[PDB]
Amino acid sequence: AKDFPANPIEKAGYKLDFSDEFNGPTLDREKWTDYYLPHWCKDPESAKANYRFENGSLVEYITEDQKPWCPEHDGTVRSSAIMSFDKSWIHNFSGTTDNHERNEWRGYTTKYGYFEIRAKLSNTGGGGHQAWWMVGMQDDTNDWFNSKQTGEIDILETFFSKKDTWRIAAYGWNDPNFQTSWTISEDKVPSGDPTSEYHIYAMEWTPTALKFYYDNELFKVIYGSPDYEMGTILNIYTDAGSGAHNDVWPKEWAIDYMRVWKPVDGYKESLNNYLIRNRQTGKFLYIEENNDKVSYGDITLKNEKNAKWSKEYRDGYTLLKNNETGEYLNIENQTGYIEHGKVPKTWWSAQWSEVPVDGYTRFVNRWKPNMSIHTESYEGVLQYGNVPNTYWTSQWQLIPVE
Ligand SMILES: [Ca+2]
Repeated sequence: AKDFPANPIEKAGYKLDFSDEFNGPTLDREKWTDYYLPHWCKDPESAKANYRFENGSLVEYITEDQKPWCPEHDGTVRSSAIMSFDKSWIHNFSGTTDNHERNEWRGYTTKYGYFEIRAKLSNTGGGGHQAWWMVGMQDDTNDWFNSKQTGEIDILETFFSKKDTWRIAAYGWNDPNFQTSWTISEDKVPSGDPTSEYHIYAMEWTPTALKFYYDNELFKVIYGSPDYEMGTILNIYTDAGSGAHNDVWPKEWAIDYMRVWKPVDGYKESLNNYLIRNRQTGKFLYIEENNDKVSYGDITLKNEKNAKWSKEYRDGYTLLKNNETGEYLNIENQTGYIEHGKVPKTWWSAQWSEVPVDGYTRFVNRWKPNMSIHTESYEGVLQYGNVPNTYWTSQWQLIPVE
């Protein structure tokens, strides 16, 4: 009774583009191959997955006597994987020149959409992890070293030893235009027990961003996204960077389904304006003439124009711009209050991390990463300070408006 209920197959405003309901008892070979990156391995039979279907789920598993998947490149790492493609040169994590030629096959490769699995994670504990991830298909050159279409998104990479987390990561590899340094988090999930229950994990990948959802609620945002087709890998590991195996076998997890939907009206390629409302007070942010602070209050016809905001992005951080004044919110002079001015976009004091919480948004400064935007003194003006994530005076709603 503690599983999160499966979502419906039909999603309002979307069309289903791909699904595997994983009922078994055989893997659908029109969608998946059961070898892990076999082009890296002189003998690809080592890279074959072990798996079964149980209770409507794919159960990938590693046995105690399973051999390493590709000892000449990855040492004694063990993994059982399926992939939605089979293609030369893909995901050269070792930077080897030793590719083994494959006849290109694409079970499912796509650019953009709403991607979702429902899964119950390994309960073995000890070293190891499971992963749902996507890699660029390198369609530009069909090699590695000259490709710039090599992005990696680890939608789920949760470690067996960290039972209350959801690990999410991304890196562009050879791509100069996506996530050129690793970003990795493993925040605690807001509810539930991922290793004893089914939960829903999803990513919406648009031209603008990657947005990650846990049981249908926003959990993480990465601004910036790959702009080419990507393939999917679902796998489980032990004896890898996530740690040496403990003595509980097999290492296994269960995936109920994978679904991908496409928006009926497509995605925006990039003009949005926002009102910004405080969770605790219900008041809106605006800039008053001849006031060096940022005000909050009820929406009125008098302040409406001054209550509209734009977002801009730099280094993956958010800048907040008042539409009427053209000024950025910043903390350069460290006064305890949010300032507004036409300051350089390169100032870290004007750049903010967006942190989803409980259906709302916190803004955390880049220059001073302990400082969030809040109104905990309720002084009629906007503050920054170190206050807990659970304080509603630090939680904000960005509301799109004309
Ligand atoms: Ca199923």
